[PDB]
Amino acid sequence: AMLSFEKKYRVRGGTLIGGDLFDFWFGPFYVGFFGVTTIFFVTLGTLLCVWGAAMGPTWNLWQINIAPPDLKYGLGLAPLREGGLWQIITLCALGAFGSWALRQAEIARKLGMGMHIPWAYGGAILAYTTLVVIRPFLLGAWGHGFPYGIFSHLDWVSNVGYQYLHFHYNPAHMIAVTFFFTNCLALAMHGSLILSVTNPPKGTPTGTSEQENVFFRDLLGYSIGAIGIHRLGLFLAVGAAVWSAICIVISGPFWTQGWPEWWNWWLNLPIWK
Amino acid sequence: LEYQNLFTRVQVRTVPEPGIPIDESTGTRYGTGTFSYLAGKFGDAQIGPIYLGWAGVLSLIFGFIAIEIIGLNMWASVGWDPVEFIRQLPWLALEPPPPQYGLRVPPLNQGGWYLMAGFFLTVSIILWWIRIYRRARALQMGSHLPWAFASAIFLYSTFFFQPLLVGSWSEMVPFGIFPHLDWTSAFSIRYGNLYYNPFHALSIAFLYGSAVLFAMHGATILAVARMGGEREIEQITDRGTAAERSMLFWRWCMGFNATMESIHRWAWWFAVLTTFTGGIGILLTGTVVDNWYLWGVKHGLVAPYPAQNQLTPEQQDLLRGRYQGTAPDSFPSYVV
Amino acid sequence: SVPVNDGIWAWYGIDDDRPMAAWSRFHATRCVEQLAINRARVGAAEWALADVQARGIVPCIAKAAAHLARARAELADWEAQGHRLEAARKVTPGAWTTPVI
Amino acid sequence: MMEYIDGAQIALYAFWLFFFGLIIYLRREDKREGYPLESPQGPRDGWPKGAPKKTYVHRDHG
Amino acid sequence: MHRIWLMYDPRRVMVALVGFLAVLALVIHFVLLSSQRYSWIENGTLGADQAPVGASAPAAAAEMSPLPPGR
Amino acid sequence: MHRIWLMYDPRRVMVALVGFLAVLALVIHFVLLSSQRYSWIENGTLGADQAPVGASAPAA
Amino acid sequence: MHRIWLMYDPRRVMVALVGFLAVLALVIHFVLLSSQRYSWIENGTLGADQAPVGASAPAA
Amino acid sequence: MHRIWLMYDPRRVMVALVGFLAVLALVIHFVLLSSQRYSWIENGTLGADQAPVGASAPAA
Amino acid sequence: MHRIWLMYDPRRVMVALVGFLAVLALVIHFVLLSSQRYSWIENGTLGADQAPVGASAPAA
Amino acid sequence: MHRIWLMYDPRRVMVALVGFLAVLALVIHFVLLSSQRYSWIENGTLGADQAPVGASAPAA
Amino acid sequence: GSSYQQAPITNQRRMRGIMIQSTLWDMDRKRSATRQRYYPASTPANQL
Amino acid sequence: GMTEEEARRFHGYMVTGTLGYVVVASVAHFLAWSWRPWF
Amino acid sequence: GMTEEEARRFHGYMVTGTLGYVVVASVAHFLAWSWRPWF
Amino acid sequence: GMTEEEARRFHGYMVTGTLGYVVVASVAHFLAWSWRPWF
Amino acid sequence: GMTEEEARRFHGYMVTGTLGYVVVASVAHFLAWSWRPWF
Amino acid sequence: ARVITQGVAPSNANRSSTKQAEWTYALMISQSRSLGVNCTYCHNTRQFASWREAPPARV
Ligand SMILES: CCCCCCCCCCCCCC(=O)OC[C@H](COP(=O)(O)OCC(O)COP(=O)(O)OC[C@@H](COC(=O)CCCCCCCCCCCCC)OC(=O)CCCCCCCCCCCCC)OC(=O)CCCCCCCCCCCCC
Ligand SMILES: CCCCCCCCCCCCCC(=O)OC[C@H](COP(=O)(O)OCC(O)COP(=O)(O)OC[C@@H](COC(=O)CCCCCCCCCCCCC)OC(=O)CCCCCCCCCCCCC)OC(=O)CCCCCCCCCCCCC
Ligand code: BCL
Ligand SMILES: CC[C@H]1c2cc3[nH]c4c(c3C)C(=O)[C@H](C(=O)OC)c4c3nc(cc4[nH]c(cc(n2)[C@@H]1C)c(C(C)=O)c4C)[C@@H](C)[C@@H]3CCC(=O)OC/C=C(\C)CCC[C@H](C)CCC[C@H](C)CCCC(C)C
Ligand SMILES: *[C@H]1O[C@H](CO)[C@@H](O[C@@H]2O[C@@H](C)[C@H](O)[C@@H](O)[C@H]2O)[C@H](O)[C@@H]1O[C@H]1O[C@H](C(=O)O)[C@@H](O[C@H]2O[C@H](CO)[C@@H](O)[C@H](O)[C@H]2NC(C)=O)[C@H](OC(C)=O)[C@H]1OC(C)=O
Ligand SMILES: COC(C)(C)C/C=C/C(C)=C/C=C/C(C=O)=C/C=C/C(C)=C/C=C/C=C(C)/C=C/C=C(\C)CC/C=C(C)/C=C/C=C(\C)C(=O)O
Ligand SMILES: COC(C)(C)C/C=C/C(C)=C/C=C/C(C=O)=C/C=C/C(C)=C/C=C/C=C(C)/C=C/C=C(\C)CC/C=C(C)/C=C/C=C(\C)C(=O)O
Ligand SMILES: COC(C)(C)C/C=C/C(C)=C/C=C/C(C=O)=C/C=C/C(C)=C/C=C/C=C(C)/C=C/C=C(\C)CC/C=C(C)/C=C/C=C(\C)C(=O)O
Ligand SMILES: COC(C)(C)C/C=C/C(C)=C/C=C/C(C)=C/C=C/C(C)=C/C=C\C=C(C)\C=C\C=C(C)\C=C\C=C(C)\C=C\CC(C)(C)OC
Ligand SMILES: CCCCCCCCCCCCO[C@@H]1O[C@H](CO)[C@@H](O[C@H]2O[C@H](CO)[C@@H](O)[C@H](O)[C@H]2O)[C@H](O)[C@H]1O
Ligand SMILES: CCCCCCCCCCCCO[C@@H]1O[C@H](CO)[C@@H](O[C@H]2O[C@H](CO)[C@@H](O)[C@H](O)[C@H]2O)[C@H](O)[C@H]1O
Ligand SMILES: CCCCCCCCCCCCO[C@@H]1O[C@H](CO)[C@@H](O[C@H]2O[C@H](CO)[C@@H](O)[C@H](O)[C@H]2O)[C@H](O)[C@H]1O
Ligand SMILES: [Fe+3]
Repeated sequence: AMLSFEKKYRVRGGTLIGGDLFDFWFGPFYVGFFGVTTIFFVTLGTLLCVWGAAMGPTWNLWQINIAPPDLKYGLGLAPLREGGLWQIITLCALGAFGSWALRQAEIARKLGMGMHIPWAYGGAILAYTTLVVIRPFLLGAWGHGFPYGIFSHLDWVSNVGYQYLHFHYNPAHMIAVTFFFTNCLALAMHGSLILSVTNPPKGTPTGTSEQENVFFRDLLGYSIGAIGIHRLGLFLAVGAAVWSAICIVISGPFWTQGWPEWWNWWLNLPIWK
Repeated sequence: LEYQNLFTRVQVRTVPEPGIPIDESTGTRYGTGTFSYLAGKFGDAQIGPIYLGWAGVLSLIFGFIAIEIIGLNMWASVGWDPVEFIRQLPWLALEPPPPQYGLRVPPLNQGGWYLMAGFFLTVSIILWWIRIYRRARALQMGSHLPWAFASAIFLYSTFFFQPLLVGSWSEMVPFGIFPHLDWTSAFSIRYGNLYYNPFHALSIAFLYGSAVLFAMHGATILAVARMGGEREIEQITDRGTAAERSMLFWRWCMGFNATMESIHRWAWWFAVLTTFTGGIGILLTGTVVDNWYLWGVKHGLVAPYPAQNQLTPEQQDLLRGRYQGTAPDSFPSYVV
Repeated sequence: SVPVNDGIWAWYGIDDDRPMAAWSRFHATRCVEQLAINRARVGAAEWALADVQARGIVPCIAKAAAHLARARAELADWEAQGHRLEAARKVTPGAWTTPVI
Repeated sequence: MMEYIDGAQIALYAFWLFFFGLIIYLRREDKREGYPLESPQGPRDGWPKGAPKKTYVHRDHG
Repeated sequence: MHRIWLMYDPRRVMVALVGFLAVLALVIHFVLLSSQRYSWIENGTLGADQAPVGASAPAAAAEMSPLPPGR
Repeated sequence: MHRIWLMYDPRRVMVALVGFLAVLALVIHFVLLSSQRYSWIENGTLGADQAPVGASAPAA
Repeated sequence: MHRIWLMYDPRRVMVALVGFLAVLALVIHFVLLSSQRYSWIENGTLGADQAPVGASAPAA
Repeated sequence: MHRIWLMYDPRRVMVALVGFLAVLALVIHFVLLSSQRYSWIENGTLGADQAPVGASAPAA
Repeated sequence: MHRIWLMYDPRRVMVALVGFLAVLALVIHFVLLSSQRYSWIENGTLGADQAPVGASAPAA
Repeated sequence: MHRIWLMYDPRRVMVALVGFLAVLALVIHFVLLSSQRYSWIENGTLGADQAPVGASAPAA
Repeated sequence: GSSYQQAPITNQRRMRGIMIQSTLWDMDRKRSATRQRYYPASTPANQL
Repeated sequence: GMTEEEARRFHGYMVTGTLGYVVVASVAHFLAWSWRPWF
Repeated sequence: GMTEEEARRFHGYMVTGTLGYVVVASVAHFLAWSWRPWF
Repeated sequence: GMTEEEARRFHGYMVTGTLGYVVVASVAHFLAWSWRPWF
Repeated sequence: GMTEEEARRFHGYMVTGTLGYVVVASVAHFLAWSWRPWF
Repeated sequence: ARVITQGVAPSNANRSSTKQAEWTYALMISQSRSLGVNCTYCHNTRQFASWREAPPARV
């Protein structure tokens, strides 16, 4: 099925790889070559996750836990029942996420859109790749990755934080948190403003960009304007993921002590040492 | 190399700066518009006049006194040393009352200033809500913004009501940059790991989803801004190809889409539910559940790991400690 | 602030719009580029004035006349640079065979 | 005296019923444009059925 | 002196004044209520010769304890 | 004195006054209910000679 | 010297002046109230002979 | 010398000066108040010979 | 040498100069105030032989 | 040589140079000040034989 | 404790933050900042 | 906005409302005082 | 804006109300002082 | 804005206001001095 | 901005105001040095 | 030094303050630094209270 205006947009062309070969739709979905590789990796990864659940102690969704190998295996593939399965699933994940971003690029090219969406998603892929590839590689063992399990990965997050005694004191983490919180505030204001001009109280005329601009300017003192708020929301949301990648990659590979004692440089500035 | 719409090379300026359109009574616009070249390169250029009214003026007076009490207590805590006030600033705190007072008024140095600063801050936040609500009505807009702000205030108020429900002001959040993070960590320790609080988990999902949505929506509108997609009100009232292409991108990508209007409803709810589910999770903590990991064991959240140690029965009696009591109020000699 | 045309490179002292009486290849290149642009900019400004006079909208006629005068003043500034570089080009041995202006 | 049922669990299912209600409402709002769908078997509505297309009152003059 | 009301709008000055006076009044009552000598809600019935004097020490009470019992 | 209602719209002032009185009353009740002497929901039936009194000067 | 009011708008100067004095008065009262010698709400009734001084007891 | 006031608007300079002197004066007072020797609110009634002095020669 | 003021706006230079000297002066004073030897507010009355000296080589 | 001042603006290069020297000089002073050997504000009065020296090679 | 004995004023911390001994004071050993950690000695004038 | 006679009519009710409120509050305070005096 | 006549009228009430308020506060301090002197 | 004879009139009030304030503060200090000297 | 006469006039006040302030600060330091010398 | 409840619901048995958890946290940072180790040397930080999930070094 198609939207009432959709058919004239369903042209050939805009692919990166494969040409006409996969240039077709399946229901709502665009396929393409990277659609085919997406489904391959998604399917292989998901079934290996189900296999991980089957050989683990429970089918309880919250408790399934496919763990990485012991650190002793270093950068090798471990035995599959001893964490090698987590490694194969990680390759499927990297393939699925990369295929998704390239399929987004093919869709955007077909619609004559800018490449903003694929690159914005690249921010999230960077954080995932930091957690399971880059940081474990810098530490010299794949066993530093997080386990695949809805709550067991939260146990990993807890323990990694307390490896540095007081992870709130990590300076890149403070920035990352500030971006996440500021993003959520900005999203609530942008949503509210557009809705409040487009859905005014009954019997009021539809609002305008001028009213939105005036109100916003009483909130922050300055006008952000229409393109400015979308630049800001993109800067905040993607910057949050980039600073997250920074805050975790410096924890271990570069800083090994507790995070509170990193702040010793501030106490010893020569003006007040 | 293709123009990315991230930066504007050519701004234009109007010799007059726009004013406020209507309803000037019980309050008036302060200042007058001016232009910022830097703000005009990030986004729109006019730094404006501003509105307060009665509620806004009172909000600032209450909020100034709150901040003044916080800062003066911080500065008193380093003995008025202005070098240490800057050097140590993020470690400084205005700290809640001692626990044995419960809900009684505490001594002034021992949290009496804290409760006073917290009271004026709370009133200031409510008056600022009233300001925003009145201003939305005066511009003839929907009340979507004050209800979004009410959700944040709801979470904030749980840092009053949960200490009230457990019965002691000592459980309140200290005013201080690192101190309130010390409180945040210690709260999760006391109540047995907040990761297993399911309303905390929901709040995180909505916090992450807010970043997902603003990344997706921000990128989507910039990808069609070459076609006027950023003129969203016009695209909502008079759908152009920019709206059609952004609907088709997401439909062809993930199999379903929003509209140019309704994407802003998704945005609004994901932001609002972050702080609303958060507040509920706080209010349940210490009142209904006292150890969230054990609640997770009961309800089946906790993944099993092989035992790292095993206690003998006499170690189970030896290795129980005491709950923490009062600090020693004397300096013992050991001479006999 | 940075000048429009050398921009970021003005922080490092590259500044080819400055009034130059010696022969300099970099300033000559810049002046040939900026003359062509400013001649076209004057041509546009007087087309704009003619259009607004046809519409008869007095405050717009006033501004279009002010803009044209400003555009002429900027063109004269570049023609002054062109001539003083032309004088130097004739005598400095390494200089271009083609005139600057 | 119910051992398994506790207030945190009761609250959580209260939220789930609201949340699944909210997703339905948002998916109704998402269909005010482009629906009903074209198909070789005639029009299709998806589920839930969409809310009707809005008409917007313009500012009378200015 | 009445020309001060030409220079400032009384309708705005009256709001700022009521704000200042309310915050000042509330500050002083909360300050006194936190003092030993003037915590009148608990000790107002004491005669002037047996209200506390000199209780200026910063840690009049223990900083660290459990919460009061749940009963 | 009535001319204050020409300067200030009474439909605003009435709402502001009602709100102020509501919050003030709620604060004072809450302060009293938290106190030892006036926690009337638990100790209201005590006679005045039995109600708590806060300490004293330790004047020997 | 009144020509300073031609140079500066008195309407802004009085707001700045009153704002400055209020904050300065508040700071000084808070500094004194934080001190041992001048915490007047607890120790105001002490005579000057028995008010605190910032020195240790004699004979070291 | 007065032509310096043709280079700069004295309305901007005189505000900048008052701002500088006000903050500088506050800083100096609080630097003194927080010292031992000049903690005049607690110890101002001490005579100059009684007032504290920082530690001196390093050895017995 | 006065041709330098044709090359630069002297009012821009004076602003940049005066701001530089102000910051530099403050930085030096706070460095010294934080030192042991030159903590003059606490120990300025000590004679030059009594004032602190940083640790030497051991030369044991 | 001098034709370099046709290729570059003198007015502009001088600001870049003067800013660079200011930054370089301050960095070198602060690196020395935080050493042991050259913490001259504390130990500047020590003779050259008496000033600290970093730990030597001799070892078991 | 059955009752509270107030400490000497020179043993009372100015900073009421609970973790500051670990998060700051174990790394900060500036002399003036150290001296500010406790209230100074304070004596009735007729006892000097 | 109100006229002056419209304002002066409103003022009569406002004073009466205020007096009524203060009277009720006075009786409440006197009940409270007789139950448990604060001085 | 106001006329000077209007400003003079307002100033009369403003000064009177201010001094009236200060007089009421002076009595409240007389009562407080006789209850529990602070010097 | 201000006229010469508007500024001069304003200056008179500012002087007597400042002096009146400084007088009250001086009484306030000498009263505080008699109660508890700081030097 | 200013005329040369206005700059001339303002400069007389500014120099006198500055040196007056410095004279008052000189007496303040004289008083402070008499109370508690810093060298 | 204990502050964690050994049950799901709140009870009279544990009335520890969050300030007391801050105090134990201060103490534990001191112990961690004294050994040059982090919290996971003696705890599984999903439950600081747990002995079974913790290494034997906690004993
Ligand atoms: C954690 C907190 C935050 C968590 C945040 C999570 C947010 C999730 C929001 C998005 C969820 C809805 C996605 C969606 O609408 O897809 C379109 C599809 C079809 O409707 P249509 O698009 O309007 O019309 C097209 C269709 O009628 C004809 O199309 P066509 O002929 O071309 O293609 C064939 C058909 C076949 O139909 C299907 O295959 C539908 C299968 C849907 C399974 C997934 C449901 C997930 C529900 C999640 C909410 C919750 C369920 C409990 O159409 C298609 O092929 C459409 C393919 C759509 C693929 C969508 C995949 C989305 C997967 C999301 C997984 C999320 C996991 C969290 O819709 C549906 O089938 C019905 C969805 C109804 C809304 C969910 C409401 C649930 C309320 C509770 C149960 C109510 C019971 C009465
Ligand atoms: C539990 C945590 C609580 C914790 C406590 C949390 C409290 C939070 C309360 C937040 C309430 C927000 C409501 C709101 O914003 O409404 C919009 C309106 C501004 O809009 P406006 O357009 O400018 O308003 C003026 C007017 O044009 C409005 O006309 P409208 O046609 O829209 O109607 C709105 C009115 C309806 O009118 C009335 O209610 C007045 C009727 C008077 C009748 C008098 C009796 C005469 C006849 C006799 C028979 C009469 C027979 C009846 O209604 C409203 O919307 C406001 C209703 C009152 C709000 C009270 C707020 C306090 C609630 C306390 C709740 C405590 C808990 C139970 O502004 C307000 O209402 C202001 C609210 C009051 C704020 C006062 C300032 C607070 C200062 C605190 C200082 C405390 C220390 C001293
Ligand atoms: C060791 C630390 C604990 C922990 C302890 C807590 C605690 C404790 C809390 C949270 C809460 C939250 N945590 Mg958690 N959290 C941990 C790990 C995480 C991780 C992670 C990757 O590990 C993430 C992503 C999160 C994420 C989140 C958020 C979803 C949530 C806060 C929502 C919000 O918007 O707050 C920010 C928004 C606000 C605070 C609202 C403020 C609004 C007011 C009106 C603003 C007033 C400003 C005023 C006008 C001016 C002030 C002036 C100054 C006073 C001077 N936590 C671990 C397990 N977390 C909160 C929650 O809801 O829990 C259920 C909470 O209270
Ligand atoms: C939906 C959840 C998210 C959210 C939403 C949200 N927050 C909001 C809003 C919304 C929708 C607002 O509309 C509101 C706002 O105003 O936004 C600009 C606000 C707000 N969110 C804020 C902060 C904030 N939000 C946060 C979080 C979030 N907010 C969530 C992520 C956080 C975090 C993460 O911790 C913070 C810190 C504020 C910026 C703002 C509310 C401002 C407010 O209430 O201010 C009250 C006033 C004061 C504190 C006093 C300031 C005094 C100044 C020093 C000036 C003094 C001047 C003078 C001396 C006195 C006056 C004299 C008179 C004579 C004039
Ligand atoms: C000083 O006194 C305090 C308050 O008692 C002691 O701290 C106690 O012990 C800590 C475990 C706890 O943190 C704290 O809450 C408090 O309970 C502190 O250790 C010092 O103790 C010595 O003085 C005690 C005292 O209070 O006088 C004394 O206690 C004993 O004597 C008193 C008076 O006769 C009597 O009331 C107590 O019951 C009695 N307590 C006990 C346990 O016997 C301590 O003596 C002993 C044996 O504990 C003193 O401790 C030492 C080593 O000298
Ligand atoms: C920390 O300190 C702590 C512990 C907190 C201690 C300190 C506390 C402190 C500092 C307290 C301060 C209290 C205070 C200070 O001012 C308190 C001031 C209170 C006041 C002013 C109360 C006034 C009440 C007035 C009322 C109720 C009026 C009602 C009017 C009515 C019903 C009539 C409405 C009109 C009608 C019907 C006519 C319509 C006609 C129309 C339209 C027409 O005719 O057109
Ligand atoms: C702990 O101690 C630390 C803090 C560490 C120690 C350090 C302290 C420091 C650094 C202190 C510095 C203090 C300071 C520095 O200068 C203080 C300076 C104070 C000054 C100058 C005060 C001036 C007050 C003036 C007043 C009140 C004027 C009132 C005027 C009135 C009422 C009249 C208004 C006009 C009218 C009515 C006419 C309208 C006519 C019109 C319109 C017409 O005619 O048109
Ligand atoms: C750690 O170290 C630590 C401890 C911090 C220590 C280190 C401290 C350091 C580094 C200090 C540095 C201090 C310093 C410089 O740097 C200090 C420099 C100070 C200076 C320059 C002060 C100048 C004051 C000038 C004043 C007050 C002027 C008053 C003018 C008046 C009254 C008249 C106004 C005009 C009128 C009336 C005419 C209008 C007529 C008009 C319009 C007409 O006629 O038209
Ligand atoms: C001279 O002026 C100076 C220099 C001092 C001005 C400078 C000031 C500075 C530098 C201030 C710095 C402030 C900082 C850094 C503040 C940091 C604040 C942070 C990070 C706060 C974080 C969280 C705080 C929270 C969540 C607090 C919540 C408190 C609440 C909800 C309290 C409510 C209290 C109530 C309602 C009290 C009611 C009164 C009673 C109970 C008695 O009656 C009802
Ligand atoms: C107590 C108050 C605490 C308030 C804390 C406030 C902290 C504010 C810190 C702001 C830091 C900004 O720092 C800036 O971050 C952005 C994040 O996108 C980085 O930018 C980075 O991400 C963007 C995407 O967004 C990429 O396109 C870019 O290539 C990359 O460098 C900038 O390189 C860095 O300069
Ligand atoms: C009146 C509000 C303040 C009450 C304060 C407590 C009682 C003390 C004041 C008792 C006298 C009544 O208050 C007195 O009212 C008269 C008018 O009636 C005011 O008179 C004011 O307005 C009138 C017109 O109405 C003007 O002509 C007059 O020049 C002006 O001063 C006085 O300024 C005030 O002093
Ligand atoms: C508290 C710190 C600040 C205190 C500042 C005051 C210090 C005390 C000495 C003031 C002495 C005034 O002495 C002198 O006054 C006259 C008054 O016309 C000023 O005279 C100035 O104004 C007059 C008239 O407007 C002009 O004609 C003249 O050209 C100009 O110099 C002088 O510039 C000043 O030198
Ligand atoms: Fe948008």
